[PDB]
Amino acid sequence: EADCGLRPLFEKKSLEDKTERELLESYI
Amino acid sequence: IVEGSDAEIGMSPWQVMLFRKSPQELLCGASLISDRWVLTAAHCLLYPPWDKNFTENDLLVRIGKHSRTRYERNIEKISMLEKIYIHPRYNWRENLDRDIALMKLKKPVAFSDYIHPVCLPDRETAASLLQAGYKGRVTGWGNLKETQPSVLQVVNLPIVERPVCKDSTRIRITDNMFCAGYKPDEGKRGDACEGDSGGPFVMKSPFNNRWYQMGIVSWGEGCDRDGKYGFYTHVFRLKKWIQKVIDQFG
Amino acid sequence: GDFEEIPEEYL
Ligand SMILES: N[C@H](Cc1ccccc1)C(=O)N1CCC[C@H]1C(=O)NCc1cccc(F)c1
Ligand code: NA
Ligand code: NA
Repeated sequence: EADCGLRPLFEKKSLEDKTERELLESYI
Repeated sequence: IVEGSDAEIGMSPWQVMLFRKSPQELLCGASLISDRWVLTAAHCLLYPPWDKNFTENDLLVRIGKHSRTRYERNIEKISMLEKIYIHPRYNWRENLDRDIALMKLKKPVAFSDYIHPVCLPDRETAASLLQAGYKGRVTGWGNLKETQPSVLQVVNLPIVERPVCKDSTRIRITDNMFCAGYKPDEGKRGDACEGDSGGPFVMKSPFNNRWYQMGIVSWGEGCDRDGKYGFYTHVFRLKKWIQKVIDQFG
Repeated sequence: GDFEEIPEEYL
């Protein structure tokens, strides 16, 4: 859907979860 | 999930629990991909070596959950299945090739803070993210070791090079699978386990900051063994089937 | 079997 993959309690509020940065850092 | 952590509230709002009606118990994980479609592993539904062959009326879908055992009043939603669709070339006889199935819900589920679909990848997102060393996340309520959590567990795992995948097992691996996990020298560990089956392997795209489901928890020899890896159904590789089914059965 | 009974209506 149009809104898929955007979590209401995180991306929609511009809040990050505690370990998502570990994924980003791996995307080299 | 072995060597994971408790999920945060709302961290995986696409997580689905496949639940047996009688006796009431967890069967498998799954994911929400729209207001009426749930994605899982075929082996969750059909596995004749273990005399497993579930029909729609044997099961329910529980969505929006955190606690494994608790009935999460005013938060989870429980849905009935309208129809199960298993990949017509699912290889239960040999290696779980094409280990994928769709479930259509009787009624649309209501999205909330805790209930929300995950995206399925396009070719370009898959080509960009499914690289050795890139990490995904897997979630579930299965066992914490190979011989139960209070709440949903989460673990981040790197995609492993196909030659390492191949050389770690005697099973024949196919292009419809990928493996993930840390190497013995890598120190860090974690894995999926029994009951995590059918749950999503997700990655957060750095291009549009959306979560994509790249894999389905499929098989592994043991759980969190050195030199072994978990194997995941390659969702993008089976997307054409997924779309036909959805395009066909609305 | 450590599962809390669910509302009968979904059964
Ligand atoms: N232990 C088998 C290995 C196998 C693989 C292919 C064909 C036959 C047997 C297995 O994982 N199976 C037997 C059929 C179901 C699946 C399973 O337990 N999958 C759950 C699981 C555990 C551990 C890791 C993982 F990624 C997934
Ligand atoms: Na091999
Ligand atoms: Na391992």
